[PDB]
Amino acid sequence: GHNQVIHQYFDEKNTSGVLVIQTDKKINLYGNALSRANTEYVPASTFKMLNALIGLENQKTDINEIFKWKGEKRSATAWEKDMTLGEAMKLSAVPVYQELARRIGLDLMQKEVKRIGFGNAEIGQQVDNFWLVGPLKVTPIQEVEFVSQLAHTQLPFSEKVQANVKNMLLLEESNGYKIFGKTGWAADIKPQVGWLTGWVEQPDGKIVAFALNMEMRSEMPASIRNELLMKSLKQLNII
Ligand SMILES: *C(=O)[C@H]([C@@H](C)O)[C@H]1C[C@@H](SCC/N=C/N)C(C(=O)O)=N1
Repeated sequence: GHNQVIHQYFDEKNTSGVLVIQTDKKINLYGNALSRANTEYVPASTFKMLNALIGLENQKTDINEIFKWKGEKRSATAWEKDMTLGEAMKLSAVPVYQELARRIGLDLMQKEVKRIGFGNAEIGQQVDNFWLVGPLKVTPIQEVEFVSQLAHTQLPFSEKVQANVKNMLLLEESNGYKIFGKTGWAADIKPQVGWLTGWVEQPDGKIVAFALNMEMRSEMPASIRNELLMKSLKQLNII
């Protein structure tokens, strides 16, 4: 696991990005734009995690509620179905989480966000878009620390709420490993920012968190972040 082979994976996708890795409060940067690790970006679909936690803890919803699709045209055609808060996490279904956000309410949402101390902790005034176009911005280091506390069940929420949000985030379960995470893509700011923040539950239960953050372009496949990460964690010998 050399910090150079990982520069070339990023050199080669013609992007600019950083991979933050945390292993029990020790943090390392990999990639080819390590200055991104201290830069504030909008969270995007990654804030869904803190939204779910805030919504469940405050009983504005539950893991069994079905969100009804009331007919309107949506940005992706898989989002056009009734679905649970968990299935909306998998699909990054923004309408579901905007409905949750409006139940929470601006006052409650600002209070929770400030208490947790997520990013700049600014949510401004539109309770249903602040993670997508600001004013909320967070750095990739701050992200990997949040997602680290969530894997270790050390966030300021009930034990059962964190477990619930954790179970919404499984991505690949091969070789006795488990990779949890949540993708993101702010395709509406210049330049576009792509996220991938999660952790690896190694077979012995040791927990290694990651926040991949890269500038995006409209032609890249969704699975470019998956591809970059899965092959980076292979290099550092985490899988
Ligand atoms: C979440 O962050 C995305 C956004 C609508 O909030 C949703 C949708 C895709 S992004 C597709 C747009 N650009 C594609 N070239 C997505 C994701 O997988 O990141 N989540």
